[PDB]
Formats: sequence, structure tokens, C-alpha cells
Amino acid sequence: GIVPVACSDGYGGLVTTDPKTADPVYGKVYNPPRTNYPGRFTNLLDVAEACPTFLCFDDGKPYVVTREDEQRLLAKFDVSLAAKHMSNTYLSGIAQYYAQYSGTINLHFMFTGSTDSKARYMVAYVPPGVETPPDTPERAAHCIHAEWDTGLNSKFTFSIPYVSAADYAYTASDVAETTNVQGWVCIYQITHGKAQNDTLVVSVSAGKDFELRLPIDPRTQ
Amino acid sequence: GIVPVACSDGYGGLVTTDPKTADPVYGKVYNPPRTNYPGRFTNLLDVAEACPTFLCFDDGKPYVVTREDEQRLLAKFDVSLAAKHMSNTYLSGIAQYYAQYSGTINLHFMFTGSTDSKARYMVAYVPPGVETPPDTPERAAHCIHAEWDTGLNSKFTFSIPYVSAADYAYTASDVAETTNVQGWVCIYQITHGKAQNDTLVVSVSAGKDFELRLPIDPRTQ
Amino acid sequence: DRTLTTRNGHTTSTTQSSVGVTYGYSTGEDHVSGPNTSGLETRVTQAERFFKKHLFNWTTDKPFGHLEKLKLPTDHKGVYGHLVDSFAYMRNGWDVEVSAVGNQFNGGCLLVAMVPEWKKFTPREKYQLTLFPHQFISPRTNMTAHITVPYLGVNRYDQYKKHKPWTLVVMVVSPLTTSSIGATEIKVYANIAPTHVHVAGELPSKE
Amino acid sequence: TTSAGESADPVTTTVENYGGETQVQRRHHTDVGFIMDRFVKINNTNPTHVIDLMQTHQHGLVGALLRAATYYFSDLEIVVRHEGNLTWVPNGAPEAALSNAGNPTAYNKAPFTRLALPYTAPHRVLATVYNGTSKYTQLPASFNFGAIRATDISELLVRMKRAELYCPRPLLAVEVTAQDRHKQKIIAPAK
Amino acid sequence: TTSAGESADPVTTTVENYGGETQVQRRHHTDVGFIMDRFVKINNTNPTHVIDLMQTHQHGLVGALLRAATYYFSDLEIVVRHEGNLTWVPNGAPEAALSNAGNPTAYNKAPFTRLALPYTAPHRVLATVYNGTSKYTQLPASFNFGAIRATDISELLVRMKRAELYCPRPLLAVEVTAQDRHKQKIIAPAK
Amino acid sequence: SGNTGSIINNYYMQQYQNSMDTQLNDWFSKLASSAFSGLFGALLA
Amino acid sequence: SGNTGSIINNYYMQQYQNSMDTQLNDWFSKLASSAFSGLFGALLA
Amino acid sequence: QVQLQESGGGLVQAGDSLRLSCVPSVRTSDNYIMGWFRQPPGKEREFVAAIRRSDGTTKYAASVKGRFAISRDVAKNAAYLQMNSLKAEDTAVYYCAAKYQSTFYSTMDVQYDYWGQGTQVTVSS
Amino acid sequence: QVQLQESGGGLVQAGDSLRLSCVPSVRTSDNYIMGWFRQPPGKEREFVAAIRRSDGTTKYAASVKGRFAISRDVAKNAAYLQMNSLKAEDTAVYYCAAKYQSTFYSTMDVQYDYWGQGTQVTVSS
Repeated sequence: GIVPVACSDGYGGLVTTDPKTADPVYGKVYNPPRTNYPGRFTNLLDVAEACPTFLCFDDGKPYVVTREDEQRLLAKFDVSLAAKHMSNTYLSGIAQYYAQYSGTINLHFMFTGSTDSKARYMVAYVPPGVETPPDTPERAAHCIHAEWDTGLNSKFTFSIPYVSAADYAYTASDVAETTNVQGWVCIYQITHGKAQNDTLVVSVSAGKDFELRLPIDPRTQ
Repeated sequence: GIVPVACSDGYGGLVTTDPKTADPVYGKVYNPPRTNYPGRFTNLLDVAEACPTFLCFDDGKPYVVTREDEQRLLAKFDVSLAAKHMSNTYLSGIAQYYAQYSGTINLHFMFTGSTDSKARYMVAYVPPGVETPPDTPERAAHCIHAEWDTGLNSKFTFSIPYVSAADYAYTASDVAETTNVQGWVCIYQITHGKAQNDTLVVSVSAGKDFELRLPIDPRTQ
Repeated sequence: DRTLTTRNGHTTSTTQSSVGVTYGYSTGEDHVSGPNTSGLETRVTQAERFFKKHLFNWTTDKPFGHLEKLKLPTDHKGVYGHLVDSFAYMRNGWDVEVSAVGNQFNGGCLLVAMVPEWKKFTPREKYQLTLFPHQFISPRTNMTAHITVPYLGVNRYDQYKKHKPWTLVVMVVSPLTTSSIGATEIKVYANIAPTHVHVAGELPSKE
Repeated sequence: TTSAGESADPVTTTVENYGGETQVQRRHHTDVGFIMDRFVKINNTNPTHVIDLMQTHQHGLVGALLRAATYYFSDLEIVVRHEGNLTWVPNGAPEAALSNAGNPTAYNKAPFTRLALPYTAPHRVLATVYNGTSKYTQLPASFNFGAIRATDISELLVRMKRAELYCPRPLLAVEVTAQDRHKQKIIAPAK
Repeated sequence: TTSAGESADPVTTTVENYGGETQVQRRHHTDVGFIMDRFVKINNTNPTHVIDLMQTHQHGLVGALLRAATYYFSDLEIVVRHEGNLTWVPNGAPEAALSNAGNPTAYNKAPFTRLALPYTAPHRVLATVYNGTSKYTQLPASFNFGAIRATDISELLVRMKRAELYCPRPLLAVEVTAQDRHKQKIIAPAK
Repeated sequence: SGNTGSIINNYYMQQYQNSMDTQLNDWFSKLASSAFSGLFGALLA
Repeated sequence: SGNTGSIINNYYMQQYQNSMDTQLNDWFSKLASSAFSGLFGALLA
Repeated sequence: QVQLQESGGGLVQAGDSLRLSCVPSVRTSDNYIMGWFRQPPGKEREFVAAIRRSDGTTKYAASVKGRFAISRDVAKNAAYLQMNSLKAEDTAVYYCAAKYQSTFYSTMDVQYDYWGQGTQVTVSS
Repeated sequence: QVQLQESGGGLVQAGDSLRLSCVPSVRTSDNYIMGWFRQPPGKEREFVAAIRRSDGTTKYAASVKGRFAISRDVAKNAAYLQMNSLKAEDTAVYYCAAKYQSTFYSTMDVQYDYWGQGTQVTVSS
């Protein structure tokens, strides 16, 4: 006779992410050639590496200004792609569409003061385990940090490590629960000479081993 | 047991252009032989190349007549398979059943005056970018054109180029929007001697690289 | 070391505060001869040369996010202009050079980018203007930016009276800070030159 | 190029005549076997229908492209939507043969029926025009592909397989009344 | 690492700069061809709909990741849920072509219809923004994948096949009003 | 071979899917390929 | 080859499943791989 | 999806004729069956006459068999119910309908899909 | 599964307007059809107006065609029945409903799935 089959139950329905194709209806169509079209990207993390975008500090500025005060803490923000400072970034705009991440996150610090104005800065990674971050560089000198002054080269890149218990981290902070699961990043002003209104621009890009893991679609539509 | 399968959803329904076959019901039928039957065409554009057909100018004539006037503009028509002059052509009758086209369009000019009547003509391709076409050969001499007089050989073929931005063009003009997307074609009468009522017959055929792209069925039925 | 000279045609432009040349999306043009122009395109080398343009005055009261744009091609009064109004289809890239001269005792940062298919940016989208080919002008270091971009678009040839693929953008990143010994104001100029100018579809005259 | 017009020889000038360049072309969509291979409607069905291809609409794709040829050969596929059984008799059969189940009879499944029929006409080719008669505006009665029958037929579709066309004839387009060209609405997104 | 900032060269420091170790990464999920290959909704359907990809929601996965590119190329798949038949006409077709069955017409099966469509636009690439016009905020009318038509369409899904993106543009996230970070509810078992 | 897009062979024999031609020439292809091109007379480019 | 997970070949030819590209370059891959790393100046570890 | 536009209603007296028309809003390629339902004053809706789009297969009611006549215009995509020799009982509200889903003769008067707002026909004596 | 929360009922007099609202409890990604049924005192439930979630395709009853207006809020996932120029006959118990299973226009007023407890609207004269 003919081949008998078993029309299984549970199989067949449409899943919107299934790995199979549809059947065609319009054959023998040729496209106009787009050989060597400029500006192609095949990975989002390539663009996220090569193109850093600005952070958003108080008053919505991409930079922190030196302060004529006793306070040496310029800015402080959670290590979270959902932080208030990263809300306007491309790394964050990409990371909102994924469940988990892992790897390095690079910060760039560009000094835009005059030539006759010097300064010395410091950035520290404060992993979780304390309730409040430190507000003195003398006390934050015991974390992982780096120092740098101003000169001919006006840029400085610091790489935030991925240190945690699990192999991956959520790209979204759960609820009003406090004390971010990852640490904080604290920028300090060690000293400065004749730098009253000079600024330091901050931006962020993805590291060498950064990775986003599980695609989702979380926005209200 | 037997092979289990998944009766997928979305697959199965009839599409009127699908590439699969039906199952037969009447076997072992032999046709009468039609070996070397004359006049076979396997491509519409072969017939459209080898057989040109006439244009339709004012009063519905396939020809333009020399004018005893100061006006040297014989005829002018849009580069469009939906033009008023091409309404009675085979190229247009074919092109009505396709969405897009590209390539060359040839025009043929046959002089049917007496022997004692001379003339000199000119045809110019006026690409889009002007609001109104030129009406003087002195002003249309700056486009792509060709000139020719009358003699022993009574035919002349001019090839309209395909020059545009996109790789393909629509074979149908959208709406009452003016200024045809492609240019115009303007026929001029440079001079003539003792040619008062002599005519010049015009016809059109497809070029060497002409092409129609996406089959449709657009007529009210 | 930071001395650069660009020669475009019979015009040159030297700068001693060079920071490099930025190539965007490509280091050279793609196929200029395609199937849409049917073999009838020609190159014009007399149109590839510099021309000046004034962008804006960089004063101290302009905050972060102050945007100034200039769509290219602009109103050209030379050979490029007669090309644009004389042929139906054109294509060319750009070689832009922006200069903001103050003195080394100023402060601030400018962002000079070349945005394809311009559309107005929201205040939150200006934080990502560095996704396009760009450079910074910091009076601390340099007085001159230099970007070089190819031709791109949905069509291989363009009708520049209908479409403008590229747009030059200058945004205030850090406000200009001056002192008693620094320049109180800065004027910004552009020095643009088309690259690989090809034309097609000659038009009738108007005379 | 200049030539003798009254001789009626084909002439194909190029854009190379003034410096241009003839481009590569692909004509897969104007292939005769390709374009005629799509289902097209037959809008006059009866309880008994004789399959005649000259009953396709004269301005459809396949209908018009078939009127633009003098002779043709083809197999066939039909999609019938019927009530009860569907009997098919070949070319030349009595009309009373359509009431018996020795002939190809299809017991109706749910949506419709899709069959493939051969070419059964006694001639080497069929024709769309005939100059004269066949007994002792109207084509010979042997210019058909058979007949079908059901208690009532709702729709009929046909498809030409292995199509061959000969001796082309005029093929017209819609006429332009007074315009400079025939303008119509073209699909474009909303907003 | 220290470098010249105003030159705009990319700089990638490592954790090796202070004794660390760059780990192996797998970026299969941020592949352009992978992430754009999922069905996404079109929430404005009509009896006649012109398939324009800029009608996907601007904050969806595919919608937003498509707004984050200047140019793109793709084939397409659609899942339509309709009453009656569904006609599809390619890019450039008259709007009156949608009433004839010479075009791709799908006779409706029970749940819905799932087809695969090619790329029929006359341009080499399509665009999400256009600086200017195309006649003699709004993209050219030739920036579409065709049109569909039924007596009423309930839902439409689209899927990009062989997707290629060019020239990236800004892609934003939800803004944080006053918090230290954007906090939201995350799935967690009951009890 | 027009408008068929499956790679697998047919399930039914050729004797049953369609009829069989017996024996005992594209005119317009040859009529278009044999068309005149070039010029006539002399050329002064 | 993104988001397709069947090992068996397709039932329909390539000419019918999708369109065909004709001819006549990943920028950001090369722009990220050509990024600077290491240090600048001297090092005293 | 589809909306129906009716025309031609009004008032007449016994012995005259009326012509009702109905055109659907979209011209999809289906085999729809245009029909006419009437609802007399203080009574429920009932079938009058239907016609198929492909052929001219017409159904009728026992009430109106020789009097009424239904036709279709392939070009203009319309349908017309030519009412002749009206009786005073023909006073009702006349509705058109579509019935796209199935087009068989045996079921040609049982289940329609789109109605469209009814017209008023009030014949006098 | 899904529960419906109604708001905006009350008492008015003839000539005024009322606004009814209904929000479902879960925000699943379906194409549900929010509708409104009313039950007059001493009479059986009946359809008033429905709307589709995807587009703004609205059905209506012959009774309330020009007066009533229904809309949907994509953001807040709500639906509103704006009742205008109320008649003394509009006194009834107004119910919302869901109809998740099929979303075709022809059947948009026949078979709903989740009702949710009705509101009371009693217009006076």
C-alpha cells in the first residue's frame, strides 16, 4: 500500500522562534547587486566594542566637574546595565533585550581642560559586600583601582572586571531590593591645580570577552 | 511501530502559483507528433525584439507629418510603457503584466516620402530633472540625441538608454503626479525641402538587454 | 609629527595640530559603474576641490547637546554647482575638515560627525552621536578634525535636488571655558571637498 | 544605424552606438513555460462543464497571453470545488458517459479536488482562432480537454503544464483616453 | 592605558593590565542574522495591507534593532490569519491587481497561512530614514515588500530571512527617573 | 521545466504524470539572434 | 545561516525558497579587531 | 473587513416596480453570494433571493418566484434585485448580505457573513 | 485565567454622558475582542459594541450606532465605551467581555469567553 505515519500530538503548532522555514510561492527572483556596500555589521557587540557612548551624570551631562570643596568623590554608579548613569548608552540599549551577560566593561575618561590646568584622578571597583560605598580615596585605595594625571594624552581607559559567584549575571535589577548585586564604580579627584570648572568626560564600551546570552522582548508594547 | 510526523500549521493550503504538482489519474497517453512545428516562441521578449509595432500619435496615426510652420517639434512622449503613444504596442501589451523593467528600448523611424522630397530629423532623450521638455532642437541639442537625413536607406533606429537611480523601474505610472519618473523622447524636424505632406512612421521594439521582472495580473476582470 | 597636508585638486590645506584622518564605513569607493546607468557615466576631476563654509560661533553660553548641521551637497557657486544643475544623476563622497581656532588656554570639547540620512535627534539620542564617523576638537590638543566618507544610499546614483545622503554635524560636548588669557569666542568653519565625482544624464539648457 | 526599412529585417541597435554599454539581462520571468504555469479562474461553471481554455478571461494574465498565440499545446491541472463526486470524461466521449463511475471519478474530500489531466485532443495542436468550419466566432467542438460533472460546481481553476505556443498574435493594453500616460494607484504604505 | 582621545581610535583595555585574564566568549546570540530571525507582530492590519517593516513596534526586539540601522536587506516570511482568500502582489504593482487570482492567492486553511516572500524592491537596499523626497517623517513609497488583501485580516506576523544591516544608529533603553537604577519585577517561583 | 521548484524526483512515473510526445525548432529565438546591429556605411568616431 | 536548525536539505530548490544575489566586507568587525590594547609609554611592573 | 453599500429604496404603490442595488467595499477575488433578506413590520428576518458571483445561479423564495429577478454586474461588481408587481405585503426592511465562506447551492440561503444596514421599502395601496 | 475590572458606572439623567472602562487582569499577547453587553430590566442580555485589540475595528448595534463610541488604549491595555445622549431606554446592567478564541469581524458579537461582573447604569428623565 502506502507508508503509514503517526500524526503525533503536541507537535505541529507555530512557535514564533522555531528553526524551520516556510514554503515558497514566487520563484526566480534576482536582487540588485550590493557588492562591497559600506558599513556592514554582523554582530551587535562589534559595534558595541568599537563605538563607545557617553554616560549621564547629574543634570544630564556626559562629564563630571572638579569641585572647589573638601569632597573628593566625583561620581559613583552601580555596576549594572540598568543603572541611572548608563540609561543613555548603546551598551545598555542593547543589553535591555537580553536576559544575562558576562565579561568586561570598559570606561573611557577624556580630560577637556585647558593646558594650564592639571589634575589627578582615580577610579576604583568596589565589589559587593559592603553596605555603603567608600567616599574617600584613602579608604577606596584597598579595592581594585587605578590612578592617572593629565598631560599630552587626554584619554584613559579602565576595564571593570567581571567578578562574581555565578558564571553569568542578570542585565536587570530585580526589585526595590537595595545593594546592587554587583559592585559600584567610584571616581575620585585625588588633586588638581587651577582646575576650577574643567570637566572629565566619561563613556563606556564593551570589553574583549563581553557577552550577552538569552534574547528577550521585555518592553511594554 | 511506524514513523511519527508533525502535521505543521500554516503549511498545506493551495497557493495559485506554487511550484508543486498534482497527482495523475489517467495513464499511458501518447500525443500526436508535432515535430518541427513552425513558428514557436519560448520567450515573449524574443517576439518583442524581432517584431516592432507602431506608435500612436495625434488623431491615432502611426506617423508624424512635416509641418509648414515655425514649430520644429514633431512629437514628444514620456519614457513609459504606460504612455499614450505606446498604448497600442506589443511591448506595452506585454509590459502591462509585469511590475518592473530595465534595459534598452529601440525606436524605428521609416520615411515614406517621395524621391524628390528631402528632410533632416533629430531625436533627443531628455532625462528627468527639468519641469517642461525643450521645444527647440537648439536647446535639446544638449541632451543625448542623434540626427539623420533621408536617402537610399529609409529606416533609422535609435536606442533609448536606461538611465536612472534605481536598478529597476515601474512599468506603470503611479497617480496623477506629474513629471514622469523617466525622461521624455522628443522628435524634431531640423529642416526639409519640398516635403509638405510627407510622413515619418515610428515603431518600437525591445532592446538587447531589456527585461521584465515580476509577473502580475492587474486588469479588471 | 602632527603635521598633515591634504591636496584635493589644485588646492591644499596644511595643519600642524593634526590628530589623524578618520575613514568612515569604507576606505575607498565601491563600483561606480553599475547596471542602472547603462555605461553612460563620466568622471569630472575639475569639481573635486575644497570650498569654505561657516558653521557657527562657539560661545561659552552653549550647553552640552547644542547641535549644528550642514546637509551636503550645499549651495555651491562653482563647477560643482553647474554639475548639479547640468546633469540628472550624480554621485560622490566627501572629504571634510573642520577647524575651531582659539588658543591652548581654553577648555571644552566639540564632536564633529558625519551622519547618513539625517533625522532630528532627541535629547537622549545625542548621547550616542559617536556611532557615526567622528572626531573631537579640544582646544587643549587640536584645532582641526578630518573625516573622509564614501558615497552610500539606496540608489547607486542620486538626484541631489531631491535627496541628501550625508550631513555634517557639530555638537557641543563640553561647554567652552575661557579665562583672562584665553580666547573669549571661537568661530567654526568647514573645508569640504567632493571625492570621486561621477555624473550621468545630461540635461537640456535653459538659455 | 540606418537600413532598408521595407525589407522588414530585424534591427537591434545598442547603446554602444554612442559610447554606452549593453548590460547583462535575465529573462526567466518572460519564459513561456514559466508564465503560463499558474492557476487561473474559469468564471462560468455549470453542473456539466466542458474544459475549454478559451473560457478564461480575455484580459487575465494567462487568458490574454493565450489569446496572443495562434496554436498551442499543453497538459492540464484543474482545481474543482464540488458537491458529491466529480466525473471526468476525455475528449470525444459521449455526454452520457459522465454518469458512470468507470470513468475517472473523484469522491470529494473536504476543501476541494486537485487533479492532473493529459492532452486528449485528436489534433497535434489546438488553436485559438479557426478560419472556417468543421461540420457538413466558433471553434471546432474538438478543441477541449474533456468534461467534468458534479451536482453543482462552485469554482474551477486550470493550469497549463508543459505549455508550448506558436505564431504570435496582437496583445493589447488598456487604452489611454486623453492623458499623457495611463496613471493609476500603486501600492504604498499607510500614513 | 592612556591614549589621544580626540583622534577617535578604538581602544580596548583588558583585565590583563593588572594581572587578570581575558576569558573565552561566545557571541552566537548577538549575531545579526540570528537575532532578526523571529516572528514579530504588526498591530495595524487592514483589509488591504502594504508590508512595510517600519510598521513593527519601535520598542520590540526586532522593531528596535531594525530602527538601529540605516540600511538593510532581507527576504521575508509572513503569518496571516484571514477570512477568505489572501492575494499578494509584489513591489510596484497596481492596487487593482489585488482582486485577481493570477497573483499569488492562498485559499485559507484552518489555523492560518505561512508563506515565504522574496525581496522585490527596485533598490539594492532599503532604508529606515530618508533625507528628502521622491516625488516631483515619510519614506519613499517603494520601501515595502508588497501588499496583501483579504476580506478581513486578524493578525500579521513577519520574519526577516538572510538579514543584513548597515550603518548603525542610536538604540535607547527605558529611562531611569530618580532611582539609582531601573528596578523591576523578575520571574521567581511562588511561595 | 517551468515553475517547478522541488529537488526530489516525482513519486509517480513519467508515464502517468503527463502524456508522452512522439516524433516523426525555435523560430523567434533565431529570428532575434540574427538581427542586424552595428552601423551602415563608414564611421568617423 | 542564522536560526535554522534542521540537518536535512530543503525540499525546494534554492531558486524558489529565496531570491538570488548578483555581484559586480564587514566594517565593524575589522574596526573592532584593529583596536588598540596594551599600554603607552614605559612599564614598571 | 467588507462593508455593503445599498441603494434604490423608497416608496411606491401597488403595481409599480423597484430596483435595489448593493456594492461591496473591497473587490477581493472570492466567490461570494450576494443575497437579499427582508424583515416585515413586526416579524422576523427572512430570505428573499440570492445569486452566486461566478455564474448566475439564483435562489428564490416561494413567496417571490415569478415577480422578483436578481442579477450581477461582473464589471462594476454589483448586484440588483428587480422587484416587479409589488403587493401590499411586500412592505418590509430589505437587507443585503455577503456569505463569503461557502458557495454551494444547497446552502445558499442559510448563513451570511456581512449584512450592511437595511433599506426601507414601503409600498402603498 | 482572566478577570475583567469594570469602572465608571453610575446614575445620570437623559441628555448627559457616561464613560465605562474595563481592564483585564493579565496582559497576555493575544488578539482579544473587548465588547459590551447590556441587560435591560426584565429582559435578556444583548450586544452593544465591540472592538478589536490589534486595530480599531469596531462593531455596533442598530440601537446605538451614532451615539455610542468605543476605543482602546494600547499603552494601558484598556477599553472605553463613551455613551452619549442617553435615552431613558438605556437603563440596564452593562457587562464587558473578552472573546479570546477567534477575532474575525463577521463573528465579533456572538461568543465571548470571560464576562466579569456587570455594572449598573440607571438613567432618569
